[PDB]
Amino acid sequence: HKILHRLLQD
Amino acid sequence: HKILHRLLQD
Amino acid sequence: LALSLTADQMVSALLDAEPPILYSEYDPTRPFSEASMMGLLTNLADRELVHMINWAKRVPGFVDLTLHDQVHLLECAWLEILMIGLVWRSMEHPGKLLFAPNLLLDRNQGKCVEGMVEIFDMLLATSSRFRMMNLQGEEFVCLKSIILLNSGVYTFEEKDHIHRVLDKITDTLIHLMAKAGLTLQQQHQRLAQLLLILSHIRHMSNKGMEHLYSMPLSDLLLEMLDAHR
Amino acid sequence: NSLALSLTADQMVSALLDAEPPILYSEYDPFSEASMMGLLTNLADRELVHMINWAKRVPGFVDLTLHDQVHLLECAWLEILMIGLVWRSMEHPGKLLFAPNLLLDRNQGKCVEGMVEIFDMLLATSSRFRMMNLQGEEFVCLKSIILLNSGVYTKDHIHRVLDKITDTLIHLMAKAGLTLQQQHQRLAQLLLILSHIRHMSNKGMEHLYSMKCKNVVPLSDLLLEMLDAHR
Ligand SMILES: O=S(=O)(Oc1cccc2ccccc12)[C@@H]1C[C@@H]2O[C@H]1C(c1ccc(O)cc1)=C2c1ccc(O)cc1
Ligand SMILES: O=S(=O)(Oc1cccc2ccccc12)[C@@H]1C[C@@H]2O[C@H]1C(c1ccc(O)cc1)=C2c1ccc(O)cc1
Repeated sequence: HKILHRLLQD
Repeated sequence: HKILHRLLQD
Repeated sequence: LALSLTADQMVSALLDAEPPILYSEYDPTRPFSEASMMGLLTNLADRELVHMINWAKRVPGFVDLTLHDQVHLLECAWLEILMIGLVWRSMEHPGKLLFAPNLLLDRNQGKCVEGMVEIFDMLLATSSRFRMMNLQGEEFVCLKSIILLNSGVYTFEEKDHIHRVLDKITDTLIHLMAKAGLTLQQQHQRLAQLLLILSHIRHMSNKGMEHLYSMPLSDLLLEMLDAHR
Repeated sequence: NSLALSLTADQMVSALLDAEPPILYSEYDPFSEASMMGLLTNLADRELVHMINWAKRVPGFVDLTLHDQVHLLECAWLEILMIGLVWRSMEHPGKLLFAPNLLLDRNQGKCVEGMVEIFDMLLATSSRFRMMNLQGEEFVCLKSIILLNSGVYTKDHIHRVLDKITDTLIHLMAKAGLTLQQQHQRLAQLLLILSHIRHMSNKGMEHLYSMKCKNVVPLSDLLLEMLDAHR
């Protein structure tokens, strides 16, 4: 539910 | 001019 | 003038130039209103601005600046200076902001005003940070006069003279920490920790100013607020 | 325990220089209101992806919880973009090097209302770094400090990493031949500039999330989520 979560995990 | 300039120059 | 003083002479000048802790018009019976709390804060800050103006005149190097530059520096930093004073007064009162000796407010009083509780928490976190750091009054007066000379130095030669005074206050800060028994590494670290807090004080001021305009203010607060809008 | 604290000063510098994001290019093509908004928005949108991977390589940042990482980036992302822009523009007095194919001056900031004021503040910061002869090793320390400091009050691990970067900066100035007085003086000068960089970010963010500026441009969903964080 936040783009920042995904980019920080990839 | 301003109240600020007033008090500073006194 | 200011470049001729020693560090202890610098501390002596700043400490003696300290403004008093003004009292509020708070009636503990009269029920809390976001109009009353606003007025109370506004009446206090407006009276504090008079002492701050005369305080800045006693800051080393400030008189050497032109009348136009003195106006600009106070216009950009007045809320910063009010905040760090409030933060400093509230060190011994965890979870409370001491706006005045007769006016202690916690988080939920800030809820009485819309959008002020977030700034209250940042002020409380700053006050807590000073408490953990065991901030000394000689260090507080150094930081407060740094805010006066730094918060508008890039918003205007004459700016070169201010930087020499700023370096003088840095020498004063290191002098205090070295006298406190701190090691060279501890002096540099504590100096950095203190100046990084001014970035947060700047952040709180910008956010508070953003709420301040889009306003019952006084004629002096209006002319100060107009400089940011 | 965190690995960042066991690193040495030169190891701290080396890791920070190696994590540096690339210098991106703008689109190829006089600027109007929307065209300059689209050019700068597209550039900042692509820089954010490199910034996030750069942040993960800042020593000690990975040791944070995923929430703490999100919060620091949401608070400091525009500050990080500005100190990069200011750094890139050091060699170009009076000009802002957004991209190698995009140099702007004051008059180009005039076709966007309110942006001239912040261009002037950015130009003043860049000229300030130029007169201070700011080195790249000092720059990468300041930018990482911005990442960790700007959202530290909204815990104990971050402050000892900030202490670690401070040791690094002093280690750089002592390595450059500065005296003890010139060391802590220059340290204070660099850290007071961060207060102005914070000020430019707040004034610049204020325009970004204004409903007017919000509706002129296709802001990306990522740029909107970074913007809504400053609710
Ligand atoms: O950031 S604030 O919290 O300001 C506001 C923040 C959020 C909403 C606000 C709405 C109306 C007025 C101020 C608002 C500022 C810090 C402290 O609280 C506010 C405030 C103030 C309020 C009203 C004024 O006319 C002037 C100052 C504060 C203050 C006042 C005096 C001090 O000595 C120390 C701090
Ligand atoms: O402070 S700003 O000027 O903020 C603004 C952003 C958008 C509109 C504005 C209108 C008036 C005044 C300021 C505005 C900002 C700094 C620089 O110029 C802007 C801007 C930017 C513009 C649009 C975006 O979507 C994101 C960033 C800048 C920028 C962009 C990328 C960088 O690497 C460095 C700086």
